[PDB]
Amino acid sequence: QIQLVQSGPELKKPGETVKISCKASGYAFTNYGVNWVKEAPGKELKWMGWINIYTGEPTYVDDFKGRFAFSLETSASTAYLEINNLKNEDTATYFCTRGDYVNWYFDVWGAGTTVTVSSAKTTPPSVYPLAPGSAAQTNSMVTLGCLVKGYFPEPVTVTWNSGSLSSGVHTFPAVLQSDLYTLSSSVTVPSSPRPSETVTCNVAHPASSTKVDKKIVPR
Amino acid sequence: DVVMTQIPLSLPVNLGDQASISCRSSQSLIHSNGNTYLHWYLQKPGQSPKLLMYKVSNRFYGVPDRFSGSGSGTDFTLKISRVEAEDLGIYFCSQSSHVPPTFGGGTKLEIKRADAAPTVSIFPPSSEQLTSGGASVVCFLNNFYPKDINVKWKIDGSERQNGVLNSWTDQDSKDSTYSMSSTLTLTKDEYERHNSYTCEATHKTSTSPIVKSFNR
Ligand SMILES: CC(=O)[C@H]1CC[C@H]2[C@@H]3CCC4=CC(=O)CC[C@]4(C)[C@H]3CC[C@]12C
Repeated sequence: QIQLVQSGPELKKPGETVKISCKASGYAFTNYGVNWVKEAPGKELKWMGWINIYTGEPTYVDDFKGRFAFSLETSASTAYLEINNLKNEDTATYFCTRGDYVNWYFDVWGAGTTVTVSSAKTTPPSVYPLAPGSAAQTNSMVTLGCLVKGYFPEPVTVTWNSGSLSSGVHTFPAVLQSDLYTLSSSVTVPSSPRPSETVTCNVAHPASSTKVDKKIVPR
Repeated sequence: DVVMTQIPLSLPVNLGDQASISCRSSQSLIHSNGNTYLHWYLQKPGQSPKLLMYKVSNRFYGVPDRFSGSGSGTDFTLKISRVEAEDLGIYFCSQSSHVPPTFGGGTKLEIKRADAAPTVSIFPPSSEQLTSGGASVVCFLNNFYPKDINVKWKIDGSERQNGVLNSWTDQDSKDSTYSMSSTLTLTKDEYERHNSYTCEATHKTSTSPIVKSFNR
């Protein structure tokens, strides 16, 4: 396929140097430019610079100019972004686009490289069991969940009864009380199944090699 | 930089319906060379933009009969004709008529459904949470439509905002309702010095609030 293929996701403590490659195969590299585009957490898909290959000169929008460094190795077809001394706010996903000289669009984009800049060290989570302040018969369903809190890094994988409870579960996105993450999940079961039959939340956080099974026990 | 602005943010649609996205611009996009560089990207879930339409009205290739576009200078509009399972995503308009090419916000093409108010559940803080110090309190507001709700956390009666970290889910592919949940955190004893903790949800489908609770 004619595609720009880019490198792995990475994790950098601030004040560091990360270098993103982007390799063009299947197309005449010299004939289009590779434009870098940024996706910040729910900020602007903002444009960074451009590297024109017939010359090897870069243009920058003013913001990233200079601290951000594009580069090239044409007999390899690969493009480069280096971010030096990355701030925390240098946490986004970075994309490279084949940009065209004729109608001026961006038509082949690569998957993106996520850079996570954080000071944190990996901690395993605290899975905590959430069972209900004895609401009754709230109609005919019970809802319990787990609060797997305080982990670094993402991801964790939550499940219940080893995967046997899926309609009903709703794991909500991971948010950041102070450097680490907090995550939680909900399973709604029929009222004759809890506490008759057991409900366990199983959470594994791979970047620490921990699995915690928490059985949801009445109160 | 040239500002590009979109309306709506979420566009609820009935699959098989008509659907129209609209986009507008700060400066004008007609160029010294009598050309308009207004292009439209679509970003499907956790993925990469794919150019759909260029220079206002021309599609890219692959792209089908269903897509279309128009307008000039300051104002442009896209339109799908029979919106389908395969068209939902964010939808970005950008301009290349200027420097720096600016991107434009987006509108997700979500699904519209008959409404639902949120099933809520207050859960007290646990043995171990307490044995570590710290006690999070959690309200799951669940399976509701539509997206806007919001959660007061009344604490005796006087309300609160330290701690309350809220999080939300995307549209439940299986039933199109949403879910959301706030976690209030209080130290084990900012916790052990109050009765009555109540998250209060306000959402369209009840003129009244919808308030679960428990007494410490
Ligand atoms: C070849 C290429 O990648 C294209 C894609 C988008 C294009 C730019 C879009 C903005 C623009 C407006 C101009 O009138 C000067 C040229 C520039 C600066 C274009 C130069 C060529 C670009 C960078």
